[PDB]
Amino acid sequence: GQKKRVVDPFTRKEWFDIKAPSTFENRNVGKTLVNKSTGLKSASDALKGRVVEVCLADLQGSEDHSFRKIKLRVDEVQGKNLLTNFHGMDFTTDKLRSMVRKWQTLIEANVTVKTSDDYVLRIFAIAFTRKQANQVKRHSYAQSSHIRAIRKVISEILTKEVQGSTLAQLTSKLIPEVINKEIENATKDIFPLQNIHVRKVKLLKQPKFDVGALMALHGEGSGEEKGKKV
Amino acid sequence: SQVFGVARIYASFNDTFVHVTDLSGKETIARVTGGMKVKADRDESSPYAAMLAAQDVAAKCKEVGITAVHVKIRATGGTRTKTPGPGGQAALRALARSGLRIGRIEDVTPVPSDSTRK
RNA sequence: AGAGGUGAAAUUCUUGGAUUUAUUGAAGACUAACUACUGCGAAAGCAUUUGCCAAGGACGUUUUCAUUAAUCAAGAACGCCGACUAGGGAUCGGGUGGUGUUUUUUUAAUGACCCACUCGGCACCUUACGAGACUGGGGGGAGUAUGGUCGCAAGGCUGAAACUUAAAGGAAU
Repeated sequence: GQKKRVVDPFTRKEWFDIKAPSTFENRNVGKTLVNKSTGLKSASDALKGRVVEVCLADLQGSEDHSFRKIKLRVDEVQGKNLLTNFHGMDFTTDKLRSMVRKWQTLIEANVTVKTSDDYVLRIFAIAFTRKQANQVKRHSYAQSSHIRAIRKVISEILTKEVQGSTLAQLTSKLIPEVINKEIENATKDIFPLQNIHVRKVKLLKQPKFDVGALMALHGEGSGEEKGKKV
Repeated sequence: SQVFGVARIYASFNDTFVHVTDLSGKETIARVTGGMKVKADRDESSPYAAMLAAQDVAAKCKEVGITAVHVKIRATGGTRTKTPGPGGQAALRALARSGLRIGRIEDVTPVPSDSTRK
């Protein structure tokens, strides 16, 4: 039949940029389109649900976070800025495919923990059984009771690292990979365990908004702006 | 100085998709597939078709104001081939050749993780 | 403004927006890589976590009973050989000893690896020595001939025969 004639949809598009929370280094991550702020769907509520997936290397300046992408959820719009909060964390698939080798065991755990806020998080963990230096047998398997005990102490100490953190404290805790060092130190009594990682953090429920808490995560701001000159 | 979109190249067999969206993925800038550039209905996956689709993708991205793209290259995945078709590398090469800067190439095909075969 | 799909196509979906992208929900399965000539189970079989319920095996034992035993027709549950010698490397479970490194400390006990020995397994690579005596069936392999028996098969332009017969077609041209 008859279809449609085009009218260019980039004349009604508005550019915002995304300010990341201050639990990171350099916080301008990029820009985002949205339709122009008309009545009946204003743009500031056409936003506020969008998550962006950025790289932690791009958020932290280094390159040892070249894996480990994270998600930032848009919460509050002010003055052509999208202030975001932490929404999750995930490895790239190539990292854990680069970690998995045969002739070892992968012990993976996960716990659903509610923080010192009322965010509830499903937080994961992977760990691979190392072989010691001077080990001549090619296997280095765990005896599955060592797996249950390792997974037990993984669950206990990382649910101790949450509940004893807020979201900002947990994010600043898992940027420099130090919960992995806690797992390694707490587990070398059982098995050697190379390259423990957290690998995945999911938000499940989020409490309320608390604009004051978000603006204290970012920085202040209030405007009296221009005035019309007639 | 760069403005970054993402590339979202989905290169199956029988077709390729070069679909730049914004950094979130909610707003699209010039989805043009392979079978809409030149269609003999079997050359949709061809490197020529992927080069044409990525070239007018990069035309509209330079029109809107995007200078660089983060490349997310996926295959059909699922309970199926998991290997990108002949159009993925061609679409990536044409996106780089046509002015856009490339960053962060990553492979986001859906590994099915215990699938639904039998 | 096409998407599937194919060697190409097509049925199919699609401007009442398909395919692609993002957020979220629901459903039914399934347990990827780790995954092995590894493990467990009487066999068929068994791979996410945690807990409960009973079970089982090997080992350890200066515990206990005291021949309680082995094989299978019937019946029940589930569904190059043997009576035979030594070894060798690797691996799984247990145990003993050694005495180094990872571990570590006055919270409980508890590892991992290396080495030797030993018991029991799944296999593998070899050795030495022994009579080891869902039922129904014609008779080797490769061919060859056929004055036998049972079949199937040729002719010859169709129309078109009682009719030297139309139209049209075929063939060669």
